[PDB]
Amino acid sequence: AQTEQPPNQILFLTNLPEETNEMMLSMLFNQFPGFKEVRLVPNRHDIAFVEFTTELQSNAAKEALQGFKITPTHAMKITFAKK
Repeated sequence: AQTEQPPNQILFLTNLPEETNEMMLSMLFNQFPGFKEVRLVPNRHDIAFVEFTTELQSNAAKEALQGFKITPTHAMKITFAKK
């Protein structure tokens, strides 16, 4: 289940395509100069995690891609993950 926090350098993502892949989210988020990596769930794909350098750049990427259609019916939900 999703949660929220003050800004954190790791994000949890939901409402993704049932076919999302590491390459897709890397291609999307690596545009921001704070990206590090992603972790799909290669048995669901409709949720993922994304990892960044700094909490502020993570927040900027969240603001930028919340509601982003990865595909026409899969508006990327984004939430702060925890560590």
